[PDB]
Amino acid sequence: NPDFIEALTEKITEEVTAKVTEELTKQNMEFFAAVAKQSQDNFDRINKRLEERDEKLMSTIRLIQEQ
Amino acid sequence: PDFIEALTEKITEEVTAKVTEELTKQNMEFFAAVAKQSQDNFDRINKRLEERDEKLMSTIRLIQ
Amino acid sequence: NPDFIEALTEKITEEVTAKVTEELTKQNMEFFAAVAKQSQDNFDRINKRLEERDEKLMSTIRLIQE
Amino acid sequence: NPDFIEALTEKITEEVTAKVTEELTKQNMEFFAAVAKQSQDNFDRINKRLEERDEKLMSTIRLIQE
Repeated sequence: NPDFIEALTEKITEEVTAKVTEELTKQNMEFFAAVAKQSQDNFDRINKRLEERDEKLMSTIRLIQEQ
Repeated sequence: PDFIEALTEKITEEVTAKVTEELTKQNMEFFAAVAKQSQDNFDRINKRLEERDEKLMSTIRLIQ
Repeated sequence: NPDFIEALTEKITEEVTAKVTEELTKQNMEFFAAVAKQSQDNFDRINKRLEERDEKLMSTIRLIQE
Repeated sequence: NPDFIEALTEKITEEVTAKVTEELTKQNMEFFAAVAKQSQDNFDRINKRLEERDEKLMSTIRLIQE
């Protein structure tokens, strides 16, 4: 019967699909989390740069003024 | 053979067609999200640099 | 017998794999190429905007002087 | 022949799954690495620009007004 062929194929297609897409999902999650981490670390580094720069600037403005 | 040929060709097309599709669909959704957090990140930086430069100048002028 | 099963299995396995990877590769090529253009485009914006704020800045430090 | 069909069904599913997962894994590592490096190369890009910006802005104010 082509019913038996259709059926056996779909069983195999489903199992292979399920277990392939499950693994590729887990790998994509891990990559998403790690890129976010990367992004925050990047933002934090930048916001420190701005803090130091704003401070050094205001310090220098202050020294100009006191003259 | 007619059977084994039929089953073999069937399994191959079917697994290939459906795996490609399911990963593709899944990729479109991932590549969309990764591009958004990417642009969100740029929007974040931009807005922060805009604001701090505006505060720098408004400082400078106002103090001098 | 098993050799035959084993042979059908290596054939199916390789036909599928080659087709799937040849697909997820071409896909990853597009996305890579697109995140690069987005990355550079976003760099060009931030740079212009810094130029514009350096000009405003010099204009200001030029007036404070006058 | 149930034993033959069974035998063939098991091996195809194990092997196709094993072979595909492994290739995509391999493709993904190579692929993820290149997103991640392009990403940090872009962040470095911004950083060295802000370092140089802030440094020039600093030098101007001190040279002009101090």
